[PDB]
Amino acid sequence: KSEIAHRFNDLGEKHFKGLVLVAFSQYLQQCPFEDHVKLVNEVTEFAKKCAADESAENCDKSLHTLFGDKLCTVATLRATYGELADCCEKQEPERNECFLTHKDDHPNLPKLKPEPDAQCAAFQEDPDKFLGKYLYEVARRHPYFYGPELLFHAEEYKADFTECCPADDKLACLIPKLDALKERILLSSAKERLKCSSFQNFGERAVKAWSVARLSQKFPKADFAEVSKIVTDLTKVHKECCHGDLLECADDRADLAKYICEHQDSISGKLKACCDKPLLQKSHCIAEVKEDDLPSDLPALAADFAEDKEICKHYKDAKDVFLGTFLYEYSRRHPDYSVSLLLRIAKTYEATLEKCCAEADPPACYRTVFDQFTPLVEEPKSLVKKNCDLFEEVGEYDFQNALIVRYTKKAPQVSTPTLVEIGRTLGKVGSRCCKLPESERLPCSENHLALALNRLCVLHEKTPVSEKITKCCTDSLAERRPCFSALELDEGYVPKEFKAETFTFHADICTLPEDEKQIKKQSALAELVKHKPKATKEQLKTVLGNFSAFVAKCCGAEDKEACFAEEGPKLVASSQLALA
Ligand SMILES: COc1ccc2cc(CC(=O)O)ccc2c1
Ligand SMILES: COc1ccc2cc(CC(=O)O)ccc2c1
Ligand SMILES: COc1ccc2cc(CC(=O)O)ccc2c1
Repeated sequence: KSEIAHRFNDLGEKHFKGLVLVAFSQYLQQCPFEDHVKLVNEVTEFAKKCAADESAENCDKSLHTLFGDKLCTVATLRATYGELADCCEKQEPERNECFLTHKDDHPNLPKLKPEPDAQCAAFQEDPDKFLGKYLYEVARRHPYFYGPELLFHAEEYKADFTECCPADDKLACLIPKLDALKERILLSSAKERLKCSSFQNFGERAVKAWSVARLSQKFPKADFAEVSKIVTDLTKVHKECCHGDLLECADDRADLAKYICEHQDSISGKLKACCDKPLLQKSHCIAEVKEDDLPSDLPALAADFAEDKEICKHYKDAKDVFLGTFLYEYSRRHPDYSVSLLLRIAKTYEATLEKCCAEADPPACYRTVFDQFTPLVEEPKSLVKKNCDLFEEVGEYDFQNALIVRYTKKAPQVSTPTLVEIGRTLGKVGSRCCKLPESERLPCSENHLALALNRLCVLHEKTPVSEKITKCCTDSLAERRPCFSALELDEGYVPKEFKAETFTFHADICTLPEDEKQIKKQSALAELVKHKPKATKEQLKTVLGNFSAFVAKCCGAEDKEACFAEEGPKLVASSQLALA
C-alpha cells in the first residue's frame, strides 16, 4: 500500500532517519547540515503520517518519487546544483537516473581533522545531533559509501567519544582512535566503490562473477546452490545502495544476514561469532568474515572439467551456468588466489572451450586446459615477491617513492596530487600484505591493488588525460592490474616545461606534520619524473635524497628562510644535471 511506511516500520525511526540523511547528504554534497536535517525531519514526519493511515494521499507514491520530490524543494538548487536542477524537470525513473549521474567522487571538501575539546562539548550537549553531523560529513565525502556500513562506523565513532570525553587526556585517547577509524572508512569506501564501479562500467554479470569467486573462497564448504542464493541476494543489496536505494538496501542486507546466520552450519564454522552479535555488527562481521578451513572431501575437478567427453555438450547447453560451476569449484580450493586471478583463469577456461569445441576432436584439445592456468598464476606471484622484497628493504616511504616514479612514467599527463595519492595508496598495500603469511600475500596484494587502481580509474573519469589509462579502466575488469602493469613510459611524451617555483621550498614546510612533509616531497618527486621522464629510478632516488637533506638542514638552521633562499636555487640547478 505505502512503501515509505513499510521501510519506516521495518528499519525503526533511528535507522530510517540515519539512512535518509546519508542518502540526502550523498546526492547534495555542497548544501549545509542545517538544511539536510529539515528534509530528514519532513520526510520522517510524512512516513509517520503515512504509517498511521496508509490510504492517505501521496502515501501510495514510490520512495524515488518521494525522495526525488524532496530533493527538488531544496533552497537555491539551480544556483548551487544547476547540473542537478535540470533532472527535477524529468519524471521517474529518468529523474533518479539523472540524479545518480551528477555525483562527485573528489568534491575537494576540507580534510576531516579532529578537535577533541570542541567535539566532546558538541557530543555532550546533543549526541543525536553530533552523530548526525558525522553521517552527513562522511556521506558527502564518499557519495557511494555502503549506507548501513556507515551507520555501523558511526557507532564506532560514538564508542570513541563515550570512552575519551570523560578521560584524563582528551587528545591522547581520541587522536589515534579517530585516525584508525578514518583509516577503516577509507577501506570500506574503497571496497564499496569497486562494487558500484563494477556495476557502472562492466554490469551485474561481472559483479556476480566477482562475488561467486570471493564467497566460494570464504565459504568453501557451502553447496553451489547456497553460494548462488547468497550471491543473488548480495548483488541486489549492492545494486540498490550503489543506486541510492539505501532503505531497500538496508532491509535486504538485514534479511541476507538473517539468512546466512539461520543456515550458518551448512555455510561456515567462522560465522558463529558474527551471528551472536547485534544487527549492524552481524552484517559487518559476515562481510569481513575469515575464510573457512578447506573441506577434507573437496572434489577432483580434472574429470568434470578436462577429462569428461561431453563437456562441449554441457557448455553449449548453458554457458553462464557451467562457467559459474567451474568458477565456484576452482575458487573454493584456491583461497591463495586473488579474485581477479580467479576471474582471469575462468576467462581462460571459457576461451579454451570456445576454441576446442570448434575443432574436429575437442577432448584431446581441452584435456590440458588446467595447465594453461600455470603461467597466469606465476606472473602475479613474481610481481608480489619482487614488490615485497623491495618494500621490506627500503620501507613504506621509499617503496611509495618507487611506485610514484613507476606510475608517473606510465601516466605523466595525470595530475601530481592524483599520482602521489595512488603511489601512497599502492605503498600501503606493501605495509598491509607483505607482513602476512606468504600464502595470504598474493590475494591481499591483488585485491587491494584492485581498490587502488579503481580509485585511479574513478579520478580518471572526472579528469581524463590518458587513452592508455581509459583502455586499462574500461576494457576488462579481470585484466586491469595486468593492463596497468604492462604500461611503459610513452616515447612520444613531451617533457614538462621546467618551472623553478615548482621545486621552491620555504620554512612553512618545517611546522608541517610528518606525512604532510612526505606529500610535499613526493609531489616534488612526481614533478621531477614529468620534467626528466628518461631519468633512471636510481637517479631520482639520489636527487630527492638531496631534497630531503636540504629540508632537514634548513628546518634546523638559525635563519630557516635565509637557508631555503640561498641553498634552494643551487640544489634545483644541480638537480637538473643529475637527472640527464
Ligand atoms: C604488496 O604490495 C604491492 C604493491 C604494489 C604492487 C604493484 C603491482 C603492479 C605493477 O607492477 O605496477 C604489482 C604488485 C604490487 C604489490
Ligand atoms: C560466469 O562465469 C564468469 C567467469 C568469469 C568472468 C569474468 C568477467 C570479467 C571480465 O569480463 O573482464 C566477467 C564475467 C565472468 C563470468
Ligand atoms: C626518492 O625517490 C625514490 C626513492 C626510493 C626508490 C626506490 C626504488 C627501488 C630501486 O632503487 O630499485 C626505486 C625508486 C625510488 C625512488
